Amino acid sequence: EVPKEKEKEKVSTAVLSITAKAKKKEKEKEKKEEEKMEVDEAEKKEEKEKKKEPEPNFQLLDNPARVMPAQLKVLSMTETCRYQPFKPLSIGGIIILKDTSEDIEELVEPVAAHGPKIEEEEQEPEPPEPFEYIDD
Amino acid sequence: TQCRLKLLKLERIKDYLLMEEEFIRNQEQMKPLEEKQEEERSKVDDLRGTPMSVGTLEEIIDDNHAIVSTSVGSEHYVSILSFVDKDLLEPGCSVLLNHKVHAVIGVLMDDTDPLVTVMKVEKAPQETYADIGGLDNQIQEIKESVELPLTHPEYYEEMGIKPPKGVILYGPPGTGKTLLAKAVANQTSATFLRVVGSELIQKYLGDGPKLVRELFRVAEEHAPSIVFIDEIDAIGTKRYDSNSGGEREIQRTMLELLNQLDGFDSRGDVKVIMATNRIETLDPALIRPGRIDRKIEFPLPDEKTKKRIFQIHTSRMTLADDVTLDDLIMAKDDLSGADIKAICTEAGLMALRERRMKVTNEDFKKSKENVLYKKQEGTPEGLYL
Amino acid sequence: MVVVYLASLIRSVVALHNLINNKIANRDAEKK
Repeated sequence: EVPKEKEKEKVSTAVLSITAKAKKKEKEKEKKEEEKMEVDEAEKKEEKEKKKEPEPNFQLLDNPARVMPAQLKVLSMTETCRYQPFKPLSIGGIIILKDTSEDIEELVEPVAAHGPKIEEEEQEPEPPEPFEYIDD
Repeated sequence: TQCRLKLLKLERIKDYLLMEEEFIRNQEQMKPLEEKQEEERSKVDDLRGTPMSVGTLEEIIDDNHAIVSTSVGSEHYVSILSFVDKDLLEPGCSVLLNHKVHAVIGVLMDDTDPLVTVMKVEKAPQETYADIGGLDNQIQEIKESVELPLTHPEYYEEMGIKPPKGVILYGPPGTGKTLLAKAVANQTSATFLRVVGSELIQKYLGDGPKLVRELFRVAEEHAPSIVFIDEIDAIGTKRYDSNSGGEREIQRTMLELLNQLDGFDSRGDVKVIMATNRIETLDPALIRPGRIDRKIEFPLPDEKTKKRIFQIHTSRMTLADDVTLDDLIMAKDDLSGADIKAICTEAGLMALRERRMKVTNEDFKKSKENVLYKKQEGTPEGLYL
Repeated sequence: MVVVYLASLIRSVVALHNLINNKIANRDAEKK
C-alpha cells in the first residue's frame, strides 16, 4: 500500500466529516417560508455509508481455498495467473482434447514440466520466445 | 417568556457548534503543528529530563544564572540555560529543573499561594443590581468610591491628588453590605478576597497582624483588587484565652491596619472594603478618612424605604402581588433590615409545617404578629420586666 | 474424586444430547 500517500489523504477526508456533523445539530430553519432566493439550503449536512459483506467461496474449509468449483484453462507462461502449491490437487480436472499438452502420466506434485500429449498440431503451442539475449 | 425563548435556544446551540469544532482541530486538522511539533516535544522532554524537579523562580540574574529554591527542601543556585530566556522566566512562579543536574529549563506553570485559595470566593451578588434598592442612594455611593477610581480614571486625573482607598459599610445588618462589595468587585472583575474578622483573632497569637498583611500584600501582587473584611466586631468580642482577648490582641490588629492602608508601606489603587455591624468596637483611627475616604452609613429603614427593602426579600422567594406592605410599615418601623428578614422567614416556617410549599399574604400575616412581639422578647424580658 | 463425579452426573444428559446438533452445525460453519 505504501504508508506515506495515505497519511496526506486521510487528513483531508476526515476534517470534512467531523465539520459536516457540527452543521447537523444546528437548526433554526424549522420555521421559514422562503422562495425569495438567497439561501434555499437545508442548513444541515450529514453523511453515511452501507456496504455488502459477501465474496464467493472465500475458503473451501477453514484452511486455504485449494480446489474450488468452476473450471479454467490457464495458459503457460502466466505467473500473474500463476501455478501454486495449492494447485497440484486441481490439475487433471477432466482435461479436454483441446489441450494438446495434457496429462499422460501422473502428477509432478509441486512444479516442473509435465507430460505433453502426443501432438498432431502446433496450433495451441506458441513459438519460442526467450528474453535471454536482449538482457544485455 | 416566549420573547426570550427563541434567542435562548439559539445561544445554547451556537455554543454546541463551538465545542464540536474544537475536536476536529486537535484530532485531524493541522497546518503549522503537524507531525513536526510532536517530535519537538519528544526531543525537548528527553533533553529536559523527566522527572523535572520543581523549583520556584524568585529572580533572574542576567549572565546565565537564576536563584531557584527547589521545592524538595534544600535550595539550589542554578543556571538559566536550556529552553528558556531570562525574560521568559517570571517571578513567583513554578519552574522545571533538569533532575540529573539542576539548570532551569523553563516556566510553563504559575504558582498560586496556599493562602489565597481559602480566602477567595467568587464575585457576583445573588441579588442583582437595582434590586438591592432601598437606601438606593447609598448603593450608588460604593460604585463611586471603590469601583469608579479603577473603572473611570478621567474624573480623578482632572480632580488631581490622591484617589480613594476604601469605604466602610456600617449600620444595622440587612441593608445588604456584603451584596454591595460583591457588586463592584464583579463589575471591575478585581480579585475578590474575602476573610471574616474572626480569623484575625484565633487561638494562636499574632495570627491577626500576620493574616491581614499577607492578604493585602497578595492583593497588591494580584492588583487591581478588592479586599473584603467581613464583620469586624470579633476582635474584642472573642477570646480563646486571656492573651486572645484584651488590649495586646486588639491593638496589634488595629495598628497593622493603620500602617497598611495609607502609611509608609502603603497600597496601590487596591481598595479595602470593611463591613462592620458595630463601630463601637472600631477606633476613631479606622473611621478616620484618607484610609477609608467616604464612609457609608445606613440608617434604620424609613416607612417608605421599608416597602423597597421588603421587595428584595420577596424577590429571592416568590414574587408577591398580594402582600399588603402597609401592614408591615404600621406594625413595626425604625427596626433593621434584619427585622424584614425575620418576618419573611417566619412565614416560610409556618408554611413548611403544613407542607404548604408556597408563601402567600396569609402566611405573612399569621406570622407577623408573633414576630413583632418576638423582636422585643429577643432581648431579655426576665420573670416579668 | 466425589465432587467432580457429582457435577458430571447432573451435566451428562444435557451435554450428550446437545452434541449431535452442535456436531452438524460445526461442519457447515467451518466451510465459511
